[PDB]
Amino acid sequence: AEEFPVPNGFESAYREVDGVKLHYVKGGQGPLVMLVHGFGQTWYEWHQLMPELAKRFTVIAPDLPGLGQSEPPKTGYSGEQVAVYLHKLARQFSPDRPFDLVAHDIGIWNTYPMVVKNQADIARLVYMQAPIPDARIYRFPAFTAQGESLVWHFSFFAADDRLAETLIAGKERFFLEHFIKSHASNTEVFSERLLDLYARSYAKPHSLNASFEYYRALNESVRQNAELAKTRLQMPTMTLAGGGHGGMGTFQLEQMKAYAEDVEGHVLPGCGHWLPEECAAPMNRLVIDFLSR
Amino acid sequence: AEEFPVPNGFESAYREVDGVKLHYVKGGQGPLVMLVHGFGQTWYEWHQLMPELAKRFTVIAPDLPGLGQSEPPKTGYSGEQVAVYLHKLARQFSPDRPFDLVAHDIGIWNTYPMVVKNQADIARLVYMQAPIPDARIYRFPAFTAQGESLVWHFSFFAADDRLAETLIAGKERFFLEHFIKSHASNTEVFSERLLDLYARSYAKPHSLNASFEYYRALNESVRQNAELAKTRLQMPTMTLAGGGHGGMGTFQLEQMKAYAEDVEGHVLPGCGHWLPEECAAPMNRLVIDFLSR
Ligand SMILES: *[C@@H](CO)CCCCCC
Ligand SMILES: *[C@@H](CO)CCCCCC
Repeated sequence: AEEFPVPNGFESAYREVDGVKLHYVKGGQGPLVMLVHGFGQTWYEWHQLMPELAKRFTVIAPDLPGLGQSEPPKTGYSGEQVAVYLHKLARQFSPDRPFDLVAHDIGIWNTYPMVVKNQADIARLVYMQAPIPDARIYRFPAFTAQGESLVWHFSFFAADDRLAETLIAGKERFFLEHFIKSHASNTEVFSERLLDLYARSYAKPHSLNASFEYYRALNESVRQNAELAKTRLQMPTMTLAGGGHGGMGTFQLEQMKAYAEDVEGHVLPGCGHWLPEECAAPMNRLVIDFLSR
Repeated sequence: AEEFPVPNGFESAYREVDGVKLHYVKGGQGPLVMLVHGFGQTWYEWHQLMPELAKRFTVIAPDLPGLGQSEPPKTGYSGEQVAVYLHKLARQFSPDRPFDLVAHDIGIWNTYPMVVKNQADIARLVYMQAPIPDARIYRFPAFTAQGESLVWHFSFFAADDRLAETLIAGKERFFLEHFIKSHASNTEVFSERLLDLYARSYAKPHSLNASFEYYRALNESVRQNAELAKTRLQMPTMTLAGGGHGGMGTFQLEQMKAYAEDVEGHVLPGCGHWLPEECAAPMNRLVIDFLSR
């Protein structure tokens, strides 16, 4: 079965990687581009970008381990462990050529280690709307003069005794609508129909638990990246961030400059966290232009 | 009936203040000391200190509006609004003499405006384990290298859509036990019987909602206090804080130095947030000595 509608001309398929069955959607022809979603969503967040990219590229959009239709990881949920799965998957389809990478939210966490460790395999890189795990995340405020902060969910999802799963189970549709809309500027794009689709996917018990395990490994990922970041990224990079409610603002580019030699950044006004949905036309344009250079 | 056992020589009673029926427990003879509890708790957190204070003082311990057995406020939940109820309650019993005040956690938020605006009515002040609402609270971290932070609950409780009430309902005992123990050093002082009593009290639907309305009014309290704090406190003040896991550490006294001219502070090693329960005997001694000078 398919949790989300596959775009015309794409195929939904599975690939076993180190004992873990990963789900992905694939289409197009040409050089490979891999698009990696973040928390609360699946490959489907890319569904409007994929048909345009597939006119010039082979496009693959996997579900992160444990999320969507992908099995949970067998090693662990830290960035370095999950990146092995995604690197091996990409290299199944591009064993002889570098590929491009686009990543959003915790897709950044789950790709940065494989990018920095296999720089010859990455031709171009686009990161949007999340910090790379490092000590900077310990400086975000718990509470702001406007109200709730952007990243208090880090502590909620990381808390022990399965606090988040115990409270959210049975209320997944309510919680996801609140979480998505509270991080959005253009809230109107999140129709009840679309919210139903995303909520049914992450309400699967192992997907709800997998969602929070990424955050429970966040401190480990910070410790891993403290070693890995001793080597800067050499390939062309682009960051995107929302400028509106829920957006990372100038932080996205300012952090990336410590990681990358060659980086350009954009802040999209009137857009929050969910750039592919809130600001599809300018985001799609920026990504397609950058990868087509 | 009574939500909590009343100590011998004390009475459980009610007074109407500005149309709001407030519950309190009262005992002893002599000058008045009012004890103001915080989140997750009721007057009962003072039940070990009260019989000792009652040997030299009249002791009153109210339930905050909307919590325990007290009615919700009819004005609002900001500190300046709640402080009116507590000030008028204390003046019913000590109209002709200044009274002492001891407050814990959000009891601080709900008493500081009354103290700074009615300094002649306050003889001595003890504050423990929470910031006065001001801009300093915007510097607390959302997440730490050890896991969840101390005050991410500020954003969780202040979120709209009744987020906290909706996620916690049906799981009130579970959530309160996790909250108490995650801010404690000494968890064994919380028997199943005591947790059951506190969980049953704040699980009342209007008390569960009242608990979080104090946080939804927190930024309004910060703005109110920005004007109030132009007047420094002049009465003898003491701060107490835990030095262990869950404790405020040195922050409590360092903040109070900006508000008060005559302040002494203590940090209790081995103690977390719940000083009257985790560290009853030394906390009791320090309060009694300070008030008895
Ligand atoms: C995905 C990472 O947790 C959600 C990030 C929230 C956006 C904050 C700017
Ligand atoms: C009462 C105020 O929200 C609980 C505060 C605990 C913060 C210090 C650990």
